[PDB]
Amino acid sequence: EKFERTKPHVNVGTIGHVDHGKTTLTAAITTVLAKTYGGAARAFDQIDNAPEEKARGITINTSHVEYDTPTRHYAHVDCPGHADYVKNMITGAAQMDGAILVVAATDGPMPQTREHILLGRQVGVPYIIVFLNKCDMVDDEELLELVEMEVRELLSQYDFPGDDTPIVRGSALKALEGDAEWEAKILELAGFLDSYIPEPERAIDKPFLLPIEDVFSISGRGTVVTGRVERGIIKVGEEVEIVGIKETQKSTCTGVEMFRKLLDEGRAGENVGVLLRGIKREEIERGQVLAKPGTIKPHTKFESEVYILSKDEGGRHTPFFKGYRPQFYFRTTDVTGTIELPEGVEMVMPGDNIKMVVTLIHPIAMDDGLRFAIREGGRTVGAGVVAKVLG
Amino acid sequence: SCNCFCYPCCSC
Ligand SMILES: Nc1nc2c(ncn2[C@@H]2O[C@H](COP(=O)(O)OP(=O)(O)O)[C@@H](O)[C@H]2O)c(=O)[nH]1
Ligand SMILES: [Mg+2]
Ligand SMILES: [Mg+2]
Repeated sequence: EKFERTKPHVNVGTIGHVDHGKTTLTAAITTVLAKTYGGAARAFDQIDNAPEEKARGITINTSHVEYDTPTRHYAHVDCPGHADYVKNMITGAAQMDGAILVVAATDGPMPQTREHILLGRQVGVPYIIVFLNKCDMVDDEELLELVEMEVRELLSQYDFPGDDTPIVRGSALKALEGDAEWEAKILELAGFLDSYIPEPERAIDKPFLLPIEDVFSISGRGTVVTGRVERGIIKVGEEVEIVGIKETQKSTCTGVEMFRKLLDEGRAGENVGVLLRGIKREEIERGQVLAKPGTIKPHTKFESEVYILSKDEGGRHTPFFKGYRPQFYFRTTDVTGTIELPEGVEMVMPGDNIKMVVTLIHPIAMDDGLRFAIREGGRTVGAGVVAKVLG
Repeated sequence: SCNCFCYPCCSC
């Protein structure tokens, strides 16, 4: 009876090098969990043909499937190519509370295995679990030892707990074909999703954050700012900080309204208006945020992972070079900045992704994980995610 | 405020 969607919800996905078995593993997980606990099994074919989705003005091929263990509900993402994972991870089009890294026992880690882990750490993927695949092809119980060692070392190399990482030895294809012994491995995998990935924190449970859009005054009552609560809850009577652009100001929520109905609190996802005590319209501006005090600071420089739109995605036709000073769109506003490409790199081609160190003209309230768009006179050229705030 | 089904807006 979870049509009421009462079970804990977790967003996961398969990552790893092309042809290591991510799509087969995904089909296998839905099929085996369906047989064991009931559900919709999905074939390779339907998951493989990933439909196009629009993230941040960016087209990505993503397949979504869901599945259930007795205790949880999972929304799971799988992509055809490497570019899809790059764009998905940077724009955060698909939420990842945890990732299942598929590594072909026959090949061992490969270029994309490393990039996915690196990007995973850069965009904040919290947990990773490994499914060492194609074990039906490798009976050398010793060579399986080496791969696991390689993967564990690889994970730690990128700051994931390699020694404690759950690694399942299995065969997606054979479990998907009904091979009972292999199907047990799929269940072992799902048990680790259950036991290793802690239930994700609800946006509604995170510190209050509301990006400011409009600001108007109400004769007598005060200054109100509008916006959609990004996370948390703001109750009437609580203090808030107005962060970014200008120096940080303090204020108190003296009222909340939505659809003209006064509320005693504003919740994540709602488009509300917030009445602020003792703040004039001139002090507040679009681009700042209302936040739970002490939870977010303004920063001008940061390390980021950015994806430059291809010509077809409606991006540039030509590459850009250092000296480039585009507009960085954070939540509700643009802020020009200075870029520093990696050592020795002079240009970035459309379709490329690289780490970029940015320096904004004025501060913006930010933290690791904040997504942003890059643009040239309105026209979107890239998407990025803050990896590390520098100052 | 100023909204009413789902666009930016308010009151207080
Ligand atoms: N022998 C064997 N083949 C598998 C297994 N898992 C995936 N496949 C094969 O390896 C290839 C890559 O499959 P796929 O799931 O599309 O790879 P992906 O690119 O990571 O999504 C296909 O030809 C599959 O049939 C496995 O466990 N054993
Ligand atoms: Mg695939
Ligand atoms: Mg190797």
